[PDB]
Amino acid sequence: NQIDLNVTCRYAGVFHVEKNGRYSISRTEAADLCQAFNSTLPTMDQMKLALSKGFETCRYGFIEGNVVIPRIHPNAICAANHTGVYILVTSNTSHYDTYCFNASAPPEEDCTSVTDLPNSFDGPVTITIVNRDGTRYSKKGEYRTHQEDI
Ligand SMILES: Cc1cccc(N)c1N
Repeated sequence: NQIDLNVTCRYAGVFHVEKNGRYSISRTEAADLCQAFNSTLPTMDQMKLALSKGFETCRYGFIEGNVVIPRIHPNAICAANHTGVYILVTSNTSHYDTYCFNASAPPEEDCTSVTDLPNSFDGPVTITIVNRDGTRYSKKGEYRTHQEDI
């Protein structure tokens, strides 16, 4: 009973989380996941400031109200070569990654490891935070509050 959470550097507090390295987070699970990181889903204004500080990914993820990919460099296989905060308009499907915003993060780029899920609650799941440099932090707990997500 295990969940891996792949996390990025923070840029102005905003980071990206992938569950088990595949698109697999529902909108409800996204909110619970950010809450476990003592974070919230970013607003579009928070995401645009993060973008300005160097944040980009090649993955769709929830923010408050939309699913987006932040892009700095045009790449043909990421967001159809767009730059800026690219907003997903048309999809059949409901599961993506998530973005999260932690107000206590440094103001610009923070590429130190993420070390904890401070607001996870008691539970049976081994949850592992996986940083891009491979550093891992694990704890037993739970973060999902909706049955439909378990
Ligand atoms: C694939 C992957 C593994 C660990 C951390 C991150 N950010 C990513 N994208």
